[PDB]
Amino acid sequence: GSHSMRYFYTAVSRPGRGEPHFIAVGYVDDTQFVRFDSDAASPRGEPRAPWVEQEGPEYWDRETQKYKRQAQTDRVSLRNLRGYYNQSEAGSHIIQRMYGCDVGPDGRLLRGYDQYAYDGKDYIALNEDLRSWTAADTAAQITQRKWEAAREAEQLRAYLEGLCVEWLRRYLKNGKETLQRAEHPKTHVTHHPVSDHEATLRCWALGFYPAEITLTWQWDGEDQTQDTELVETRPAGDGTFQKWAAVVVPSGEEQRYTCHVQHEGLPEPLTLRWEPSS
Amino acid sequence: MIQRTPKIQVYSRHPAENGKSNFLNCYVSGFHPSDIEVDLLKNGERIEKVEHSDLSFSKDWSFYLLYYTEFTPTEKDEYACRVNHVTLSQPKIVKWDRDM
Amino acid sequence: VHRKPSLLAHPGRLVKSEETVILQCWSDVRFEHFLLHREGKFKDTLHLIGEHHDGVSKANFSIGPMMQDLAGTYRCYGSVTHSPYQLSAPSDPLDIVITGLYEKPSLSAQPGPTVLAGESVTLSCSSRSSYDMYHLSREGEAHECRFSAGPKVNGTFQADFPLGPATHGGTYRCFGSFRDSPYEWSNSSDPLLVSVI
Amino acid sequence: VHRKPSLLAHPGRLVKSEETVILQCWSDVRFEHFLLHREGKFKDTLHLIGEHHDGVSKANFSIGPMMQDLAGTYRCYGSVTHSPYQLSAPSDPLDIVITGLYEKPSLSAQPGPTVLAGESVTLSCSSRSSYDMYHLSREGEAHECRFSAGPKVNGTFQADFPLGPATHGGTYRCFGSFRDSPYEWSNSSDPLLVSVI
Amino acid sequence: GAVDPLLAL
Repeated sequence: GSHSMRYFYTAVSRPGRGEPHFIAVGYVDDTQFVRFDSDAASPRGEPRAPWVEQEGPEYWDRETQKYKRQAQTDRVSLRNLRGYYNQSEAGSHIIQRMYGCDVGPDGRLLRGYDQYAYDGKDYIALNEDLRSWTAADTAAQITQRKWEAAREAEQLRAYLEGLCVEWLRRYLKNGKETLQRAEHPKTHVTHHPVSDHEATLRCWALGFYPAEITLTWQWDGEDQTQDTELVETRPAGDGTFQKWAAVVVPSGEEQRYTCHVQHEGLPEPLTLRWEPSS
Repeated sequence: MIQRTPKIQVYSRHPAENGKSNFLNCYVSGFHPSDIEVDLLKNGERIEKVEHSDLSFSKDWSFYLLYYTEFTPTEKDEYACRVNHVTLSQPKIVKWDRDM
Repeated sequence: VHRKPSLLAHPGRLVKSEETVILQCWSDVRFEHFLLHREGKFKDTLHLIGEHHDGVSKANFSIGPMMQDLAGTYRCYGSVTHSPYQLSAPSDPLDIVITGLYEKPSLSAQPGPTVLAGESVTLSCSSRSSYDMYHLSREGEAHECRFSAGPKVNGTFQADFPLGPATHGGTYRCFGSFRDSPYEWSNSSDPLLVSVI
Repeated sequence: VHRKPSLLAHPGRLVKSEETVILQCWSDVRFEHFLLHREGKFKDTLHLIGEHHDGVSKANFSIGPMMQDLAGTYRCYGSVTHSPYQLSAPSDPLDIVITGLYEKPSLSAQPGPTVLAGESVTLSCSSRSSYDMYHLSREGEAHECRFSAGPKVNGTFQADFPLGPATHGGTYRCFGSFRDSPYEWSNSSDPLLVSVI
Repeated sequence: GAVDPLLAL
C-alpha cells in the first residue's frame, strides 16, 4: 500500500590499511537502486534498478558528487568521534547512518528520519518531530550542540519533507511495473522421508516481492503454529525472495497437512498439499 | 566494541537440478563489525568467479551480504560456504542441501 | 638548508565553507619544487613544480572547495633537488580557518559603538549556541584575538574582549567555535563599527 | 545606548563666510552632556553641558566665525554619565556648508522668469568658473537639488534643472562647487523669481 | 535523491 525510500550509509575506518571505506546503498521498499563504493577504481554512483538508470548524466553525476562529498565528511566524522571518546589512533571503527521517508498510498509524508550509530551502537538520531535530536551519550551531545547550532534539523527536515518524497514519487512512477506490482510466489511442496514411518514436507514460496510474506501449516484444518519449522526470508539474488516452512509427519497421512501462503501478489491466500507423482 | 555472529544460509536462486545452470548463494546476516571473509566452495575448495551484493544493514544495525556465483550442480558435486568473522573461533563451513 | 620561502593566501586566511582559497609559495630562490604541508586533524603534504617568471619562483596551491578537513595550519618549503627533496626552512605559519558553519553570533560594544577618545571600550559576542571560544577580528588586521566562552548564563554564552583606551575606530566581527575542532568557525557576526570621537 | 538626540542649525545649514551659526542638540532624555562631532580632514568634538528645563535637555553649540575648517558633517550625542561618558546613538547627519567663497553664478529661467501655468520651466546656472556641480535652492528653506556641470557649451559651464509643469512660483538661488570639497559653495546667485500666470 | 551532506558528525 504505502511505500518508502531508505538510504544506508556505512563509513568504516582502517587505521593502517589506508583510509575510511565509505559505502552507501539506496532502496525504495525492498528494491535497491543506488550503490556507491569509496574503493572502486572509479568511485562513482551506480544504478541497480531499471527505473533509476533511465535518468541521465547530470543526475548520476550530481548524485556522485554527493556520495564523494559524503564520505569526505564521514572521514572527518570518524576522526572526530575517535576523539570524542578519546580512543586509539590505530583502533578501527564504524559510523552507520539510516535516513529516508515513509509515505501514504496517496503520497504525503507519514514519518521521516535520520539516525546514526557508532560501532553498531545507537549514537544520535533525528527525532520524529523533525526538529530535535536524541543523543545516546555525552559524546553525541557534542555533536548535537554543533548540529543544533548548525540547524541541521531545519535542513534535513526540508529534504525529508521536501525532496525525499518527490524523489520517491518519481521512482515509484517510473518503476510502477515493479515496485507498485506484486509478483506472487511460485509455490510447491517437497517430500523427504526422514526416519522410518516419518516424512518431512517443505512448502516453498520463491521469487516473490515484497519480502513480506506468510507461510503456515495446517493438519486437518488446525494451525500447527507450534511444529511449523521455517527459515528466515532470504534474497533469491535477483531482486526476488525465498522462504519455506516444514513439519514432520506420519507417512501416508501426508494429505492431511496443507500449506498456506499469504502474499500481496496473491488475490486470495494459497492452500496447497503435496502432489505425489502418480 | 559490541559484536554479533553471522546467521548463514546456503541456497540456489532457482530450484536446484543437475545439468542446469543456477546460482549458489550464501546469505550472511546479523553480523557486526562488517569485515568478513565469505568463501564459496566446490568439492572441498574455493571457487573464483564469486561476487557479493553491496554492503547494507538492518534496523538493529546488523549488516548483511549475499554472495553468489553461477553454477551447474551435479549429483556428484558438493558445494559449501565458508565464513570467517572476528566473532567466530574458526571458519564455520556450511554445506549445500538443495532440499533446504 | 635554504632560506624559508614566503607564504600567503588570497583572498585571505578565513575561507568560507564550499568556497576556495589559494596559498602561494614563493622566493627569490629558484626552488624546483614547493611542498605545502598542513598539520593537525588531517595532516597532508601537497607537491607542486615551481613557476619561474616575473622575478619570482612561485607555486600557487589551490586549496579545493573549503571544508572541515582542509582547515588547519599550513607551511611550505622549496627544494632545489627533485625526487629526494632538499627541503628549505619552513615558511611562516598560516592558520587557514574555515568559516560559516554555525549560527551568527551577536557582537556588541559596551559602553557603545561610539565613544570619546581615551575611554575604555570592550566588545562582546554572545550566542544561544554553546560555542566554547569566540574570535574577534578587526578589518585588515593580521591576527585575531580569542577568549574562552562563559558557560550557561540565562539564555546565552558570552566572551568579552577588552580593547582598552579607544584611539582608533574600527569594524569588528566575531566567530564562535568548539574545542575539538579549532579551525571550524561560525558565520561572521554582523560587522560592528566602533567610532572614536 | 540611548535614543539619538535631534540636531538642527539656526538660521540654517549653509553659513556665509565670516558669519556664525548655531547647532542645537536636544532630546526629551535628560542627557547631562552633549558632544558635537564634525568629521573629515579637520575632524573635532565640542563638549557642552546640557540645558534642562521645559521637559527638554538642550545645548546650543556656537560654530564660531565660519570658515574653511569649520564646514563639514556634524553629529552629536548626549550622555547621562560623566568621566566615561555613555554616548548615545548619533544624531542624524548635518552637512554644514560654507558659502560665499567663489564667483556668483548666473541663474536664468528659460523660456523666461514669468510663464503661464502648466508650461514647462527649467532654470540654469552658467559661469565662467568651472564648477563641477551646481545647487538649486527654492526660497532657501525648501530644498537643495544638485546636477553636474555640463561640458563647454558656447562659452560656459552650465547645469540645467528641469522644473517640469510650472504650478507655483518661487524665488530660486544657485550655487557652485568642486568635486573634492563638496561642502564648499560659491556666493549665491542673485535670487530669481519665477512667476506663473 | 540522496540527502545533501552537511556538517561532520
